[PDB]
This record gives sequence, structure tokens and C-alpha cells, in this order.
Amino acid sequence: IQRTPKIQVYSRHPAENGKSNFLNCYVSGFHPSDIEVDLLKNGERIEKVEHSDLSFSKDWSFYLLYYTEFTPTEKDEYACRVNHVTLSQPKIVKWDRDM
Amino acid sequence: APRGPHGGAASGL
Amino acid sequence: MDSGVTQTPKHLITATGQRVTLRCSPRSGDLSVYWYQQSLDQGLQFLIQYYNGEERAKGNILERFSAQQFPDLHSELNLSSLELGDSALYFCASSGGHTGSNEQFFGPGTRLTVLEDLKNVFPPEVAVFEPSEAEISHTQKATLVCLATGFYPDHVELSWWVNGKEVHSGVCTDPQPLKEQPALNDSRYALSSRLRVSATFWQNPRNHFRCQVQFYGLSENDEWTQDRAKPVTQIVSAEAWGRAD
Amino acid sequence: GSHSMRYFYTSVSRPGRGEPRFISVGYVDDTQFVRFDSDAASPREEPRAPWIEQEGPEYWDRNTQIYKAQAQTDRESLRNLRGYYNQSEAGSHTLQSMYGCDVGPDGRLLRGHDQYAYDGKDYIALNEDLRSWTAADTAAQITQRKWEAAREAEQRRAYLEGECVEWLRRYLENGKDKLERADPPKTHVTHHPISEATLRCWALGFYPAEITLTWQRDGEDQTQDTELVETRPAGDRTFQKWAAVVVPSGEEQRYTCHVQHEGLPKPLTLRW
Amino acid sequence: AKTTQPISMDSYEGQEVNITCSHNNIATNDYITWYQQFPSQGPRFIIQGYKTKVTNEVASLFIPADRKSSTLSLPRVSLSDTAVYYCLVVDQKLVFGTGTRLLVSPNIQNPDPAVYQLRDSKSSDKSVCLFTDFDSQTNVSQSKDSDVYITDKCVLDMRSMDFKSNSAVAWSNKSDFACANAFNNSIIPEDTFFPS
Repeated sequence: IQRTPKIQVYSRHPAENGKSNFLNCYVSGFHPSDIEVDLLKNGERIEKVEHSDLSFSKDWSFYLLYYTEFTPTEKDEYACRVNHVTLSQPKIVKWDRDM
Repeated sequence: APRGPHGGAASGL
Repeated sequence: MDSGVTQTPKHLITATGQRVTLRCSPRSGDLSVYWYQQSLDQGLQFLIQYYNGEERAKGNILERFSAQQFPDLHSELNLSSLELGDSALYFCASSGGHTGSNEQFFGPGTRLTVLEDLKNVFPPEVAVFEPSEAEISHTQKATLVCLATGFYPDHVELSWWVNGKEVHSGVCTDPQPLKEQPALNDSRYALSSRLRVSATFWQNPRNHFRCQVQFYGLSENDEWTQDRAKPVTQIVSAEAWGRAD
Repeated sequence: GSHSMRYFYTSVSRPGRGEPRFISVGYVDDTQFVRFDSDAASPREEPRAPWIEQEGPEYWDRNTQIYKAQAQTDRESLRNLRGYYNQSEAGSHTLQSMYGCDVGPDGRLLRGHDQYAYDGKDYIALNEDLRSWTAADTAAQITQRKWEAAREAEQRRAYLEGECVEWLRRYLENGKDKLERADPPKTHVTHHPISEATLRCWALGFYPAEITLTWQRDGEDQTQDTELVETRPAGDRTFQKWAAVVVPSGEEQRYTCHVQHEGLPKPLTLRW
Repeated sequence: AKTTQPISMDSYEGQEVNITCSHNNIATNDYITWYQQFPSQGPRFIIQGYKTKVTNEVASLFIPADRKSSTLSLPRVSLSDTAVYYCLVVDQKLVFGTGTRLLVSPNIQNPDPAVYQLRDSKSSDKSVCLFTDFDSQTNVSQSKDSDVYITDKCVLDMRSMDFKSNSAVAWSNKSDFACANAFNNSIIPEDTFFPS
């Protein structure tokens, strides 16, 4: 009680079109642990999204990595959608290849 | 390995 | 603490094929309860452990053995379809509270004797033997000897009482009784004890020596069909009085 | 250098939905190697690193029973905690545990840890001497008295000086080539006009997570408007980090990025 | 793992008693643990250790670096310490072996070995014979007959007189049985006083 999630969307490897990669959404710094995280492709939730095991930092705040295997594309738009008890509405963060 | 009780039952808290 | 682990009843004699339930209360503050079985000349064997109502650990426990821990943390171990080999000391232990994390607090135990029939259960005969005059002359001490004989099963508590008050000083009762008939199992048992006092104490006719044997037998609900008095849990005494001689 | 083994317990109570969820994760340094989840199909300790897989059945069996018992204990603890704070029987609360050992290059104990948080705040910690507790709270004082009577600290010390050091030793031996690993970062700089312009110092694929990225002005650091994101997991047991300065398009050949990481023989200096 | 320890040990009061335990396959999580038990009573925790020597109010526990052995050391035993001592290596379950049964004997050094007769009640069947005031090195044997009953030696403490003494009892219903030949299956001292 009660910390807001910090969100980073990024690829495991530097993104190149046609070559397979992993899409990560790292949520961290939040409390309590209950949290909803989806990965989006052109606005809709991806099915095959795994996540790491629930852990926490030295300040007791939780962190989780959600990820999925994908191949990036010029036209395709990926995002992360996060809901948590500290959020009015879901926060959507777009994957920007340069961050 | 995680901590076991060494022959009794855990603290409580 | 303040109260240690308790177990009820102290003893139990019951026919093969039957069912018994043993009761235990953990030491004050402890949330975890253990059950152990001690067969003759063996270490305790772990049966089952509960924590706060929930089963935590199992030993090599037969499915006819079944246990439970209630919200008040007391526990019940019911032994079903009893057979001869179930005859043992059943110990209860506790931890997870006031008792240290690495320790178990053991109760006094419940003794279970399983018999194929409750007919070769006999109460003891108590006999007090007066001091030897030779001993009084040679040592100025006087040893009284008690004998409790022909009882089954092996579950007696012998005590000495002098002038109405139980004594322990000068007393030695045998560690384990004798079998009155060896190899003939379901043998009755014999047990001796000794009380040594000063000759001057013994020769004083106002001193009263009672040897008492608490025996644990059948209850008043046990079906008793035979010629003999019902060998129920009872006390059998024998006594002597001071002799100036 | 130094190494640490650490366990992280999280237990969450539910309103009227049965038994709390217990989850545990184990780390050696920045590498996770075991997990346990009470809400799994069958609650079982599972491996999460290659160097722990060699452990035989008895290891996972035993550790699993430990986790189960600990889950029960955490439940009763959540009950007591609800009691101490006069919280309602319907609320959902969190109990977190954090313990383990740090050893040096000789593999002998350097420091021990064992501490608890309730609903995200420090509740009670084992002191550096490993003999007493610091209670943060009036409730934690109740816990403190209870443990002081039962001399629990001695048992925690027994673990932290005993099995903890031994197991950490065995894990460092078995996973040597990945735990005594030091992967220097792969680094590069990117730029985005807006256009004020943006410089980005990238560090990827490094281990352990500890790293320093600084943007300097002719040799004096611009912490000021360096935008520095958290070190993040790449998902392959390596980490990533980047720093950013937005500058104008003027005098850019004195913006320097400096990367320090124990896998680097010497600190790196980067420029676009 | 399992533990192997002495089946029995003898001692006189006042001595140090050292009981060693073997556990070659002690596991990393196992703690060396000792329990004491009096007959048909709940066993009691004595002491526990991992790597280093442990000393508490009741005993000491020596632990070699290998951890393959351990020694329970009782500083100065008394008759009260006659009991079974269990060595265990413990993670979750207490697995009890047979344990070492320790007998603590008195130093009887005012020995006055004798055999006395006792006649009540009434009278006198059986007649009880009492072999007493012998020293603790003397051993008492079962009779060659089994119509004749012989007790093992028994230590009584007349605390009012600071006097400890050994005793055995033998009785039979037989006409044939007499005190003078009751215990002559045991190596009986020829100092033994036979009255009458």
C-alpha cells in the first residue's frame, strides 16, 4: 500500500524487420502485487504472453517481465497495456524502437 | 535451499 | 508453556479388530501437533504432524490410522481395526508456538494394549514382607519388601506410603517386572519394591507402612463374562505396622 | 568477488477465497534459479537456471515440503497481523519475507539477512549482529517479544551461518562459468532530432545488473537533464540500460558517455 | 541419513559421560540433535548443533569438521541420568534409532554383602530372600530354576542418612527353596553374611 507501476516496453534484441525477437513489457516498483498486463498488436491483446516469477526489490516493491515472441514489421504497432489498483484507467505505452 | 525448522515447527509471527 | 502437552486417556486395553481414539492437547501456544509410536525396545516412529488444523507431514502411517486437529488445536488419533502389533506407547508432541523452532515438546503418552481377548487380564496381588531381624541386628537398618504378583498386562504403578504420606526416599522399585511364565506369552507379571528405614523407625509401633499398587485394567463398560471379579482399573494394597518385637 | 543467495517470499491473503497465495523465488546474485507457487497445478519447487537442474529428486521434494509448511505459517502470520492492526476480516493483505547470505571470495559468511514487510512497509528485521530484531512497529514489537522468548534469532543465525553458506558454495561451484560470469555491455549511441536534439547512450546484454552510465560535459557530468531509465531484464538473463540528453544541435563533440561495468577491462568512453 | 550409536554404556556417578554418534551420510540440512528419554515418558530435547562445538546448561556437543560424527558430553552425571539418549540428524522429521541406554551406578564402597529372610504374610508363602549391601561391580543372575524368581539389582537411596545401597529379591513357593542357596547362580562374594 500503495505504489504505481513503472512501465518499460522494449525488445530483447535491437529490432530488425523480418527477424524474430521478443517483446518485453517490464512493470516494476508497484505494490500490491495484483496486476493486469497485456501485450498489444495493432490494439488487440496477444495470446502467447508469458511472464517471469513474481519478485520484489529492496524497497519491497514488485517487478515482473511480460514477454512474447514476435517478428517486428515496419507497419505493425505494438504496445503494453497495464492495469493496477493505483490506476484510474489502464495505461497504454507504445513500443518505440529507439527506446 | 530454503530454510527449514531444524526439527520443530516454524516461528509464527 | 504454562501447560505442557497433555494426553488422554493414560491407558487403554481393547480387543483386536476394534477401534480406539487417542486425545492430545498441545503445549500452551503451540500450533503444531505430532504423533509418534513406540513399540517395545524401539525408538519412537513418526506417524503424522499437523499445523493449525492442516496436515503437514506423514510418516509410514497405515491408512487404518487416521488423525485430526481441531480449531482449539487439540488433536485426535483414531486407530481402527486394531491388531496385536498396535500395542505400544503413543506419544504426542507439540511445536510452532512457545516451544522453540528446533524442538518438540513431548507429552506423557498413552499406553495401548491390544489383546485378542480380555480374559488373560488379571489384577495384581500385593504382599508386604517385614524386615529381617538379622538385618536390624547387623546394620541397624530395616528393609521392607513389596511384591505385586500375577497381573496382566504390564501396567502397574507401585508406591510406598508411610503414616499416610507417600515416600520416595529409601525406595527402589524394579525398572521392569518379571514374567511369571517365560515363553508362555500372555504370561502374568511380577514386580518387587524395597523401602529401607531406620530400625528405630521400624520398631516404633505407631508407624504405618502401606505398599500400594495402582493397576490399569478394563473399564466398567468392558464386557466381562467369566468366573472372576471384573479386572477393572483399581488399587491393591498391603500393609505392615511397627514392631518393637 | 562477493556472492549472495537470497530468497523472496510473497504471501497474499484473499477476502473469502480460501487459503493465501504463497510464492517464493530464489536468487544467486542477479540470477534466479528456483521458484515455488502454491497456486500452480501441483505446488512444486522448479528450476529456473541450468546449474540447479542437476539436483536430484530428494532436493525438490524436501524444498517443496519446506515451501508448503512456510505457506501454512504465512497464513497464520497473516491472521495474527490482521489482529495486531485491527484490520477487517475481509481485507486482502501482503506478507513479504526476504532472507539469505552474502559471502566473500573465500566463500565464508560476510553478511546475513532476514526481514519482513507487511503491506509493503518494513515490519521486522534481523539485525546485523544476527542476534536481535529491529521492530518497526507497535505490532512488530509483539512479534519481537514472541520471538525473543522463543529465541528464534538463534535459529535464523544457525541457517545463515550453516546451510545457507554451504548451499551457496555448492551453487557457485556448479554454476561457476555463469555465476562468476561478467558480461561486458554491448554499447552504442543513437540520436533523434526533434528539432533541441536527443542523444542516447545504449548498454545491452550485460551481467550482473550493476552498471553506471553517465553523460558528461567536457568532463563535468550532466546528471541534471540526463534521462536515466531503470536497469531492465532482457529476458535472457542479461540486463539493459540507457541514458539520454536532449541538447541543441550545437557543440556535440564534447558530449561524452561513460560506461562502467565490472566486465569492462577499463571504463568506456562513447561519442556519436 | 541414519545414526549409529552405542547400544549401552555404564558409568558411576560423578564421572563425565561421552556418547559418540556416527552419521557418515549427514546431509547439508541435517542438524545434530540429541534427545533424552526416561522409560515410558515423553522424550526431552537436550542439545543441537551444526558445525561448531555447543555447550548449554545440561551438556556439551562436540562436532568434527567433517560432521560425520558427534559426541554428547555429560559433565558430571548422577543416578538421575540413567536414561536412553537418542542421537539424530534432523531436517524435518525426528527419526529415532534405538538410542544409547545409559546406566548410572552408585559407588558402594561400604559393602556389607548379605542375604536376609522375610516372613509375612501370613505365614509364610512365599518367603522372600533379600540380597543386599553389595558393591556395584557385583552382578546378579537369573536362577537356573524358573519356579524361582530373581530380581535384578536395585539402587535405593536413604537420603536421610546419605546412604545408598544395592538390592535384589528372590522368592519361590517351593518347600525346596531356601535363602542360603537362593542366589548361588550369581557370582556371590564369600564375604556374604548368611544369618540363622
